[PDB]
Amino acid sequence: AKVETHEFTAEISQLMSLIINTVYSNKEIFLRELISNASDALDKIRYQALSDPSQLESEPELFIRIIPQKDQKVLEIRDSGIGMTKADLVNNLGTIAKSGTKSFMEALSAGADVSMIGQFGVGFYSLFLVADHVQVISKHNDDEQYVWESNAGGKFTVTLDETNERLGRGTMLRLFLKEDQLEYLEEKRIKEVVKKHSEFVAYPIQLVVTKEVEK
Ligand SMILES: Nc1nc2sc(CNC3CCN(C[C@](O)(Cn4cncn4)c4ccc(F)cc4F)CC3)cc2n(-c2ccc3c(c2)N(c2ccccc2)CCO3)c1=O
Ligand SMILES: [Mg+2]
Repeated sequence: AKVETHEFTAEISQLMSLIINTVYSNKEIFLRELISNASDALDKIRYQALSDPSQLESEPELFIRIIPQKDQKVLEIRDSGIGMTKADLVNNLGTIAKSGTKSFMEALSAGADVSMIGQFGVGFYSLFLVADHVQVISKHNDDEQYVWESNAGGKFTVTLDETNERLGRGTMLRLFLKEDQLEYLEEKRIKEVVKKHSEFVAYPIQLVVTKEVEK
């Protein structure tokens, strides 16, 4: 029930500051990056399930689900992948993310397109193109459901999840959209971006749409 605060490594907080402030034109590549991460997490549970089919019982369906929350100015990207333990959420640091972050920043200084972020293994942080803060809700088969939270600053929190829907297994990113990036709540826009950048995905990409029942 305690909110644990942790500090990012310097290189991660440097990267998040660059991304949250960039005026880069093609911000829609965030969604490709998060879909790719979701797909990778799904691949990992599928791989475990091949030897042990009981690892799927926590959530039998393998999906990616996009949930616009228009009233909250939130976009949720959910997967039923392997998920992250509390120790996985606290271990964003001492990771390959450290190696990805410094060389990507150097590449950006040399003129690399921001869309190359995924090639450096740090495409998660592309969410700061469109969002000023994020909650990462995750449930691994070996642990309880936890919430990781960040505002692109130096600090993050990890809290035992007593407030969100149960994932069963997997991860949900809750993006708190910037006031100029509310186009990513619209069905038409999300469909366009998925179709353009995420044609080759092995799992269903489900879009959750809320419409008024009319006369
Ligand atoms: N939707 C998603 N769902 C999943 S689920 C998953 C599991 N990740 C674990 C990582 C540790 N692995 C252990 C391994 O390292 C694998 N290994 C083996 N040999 C080389 N490596 C290892 C090491 C030693 C060993 F003895 C055994 C091992 F298995 C297991 C999978 C990660 C993940 N993200 C994700 C994608 C990209 C990211 C982040 C999260 N970030 C991030 C963001 C916020 C909080 C924490 C983190 C920040 C950077 O980018 C998703 O977005
Ligand atoms: Mg296990």
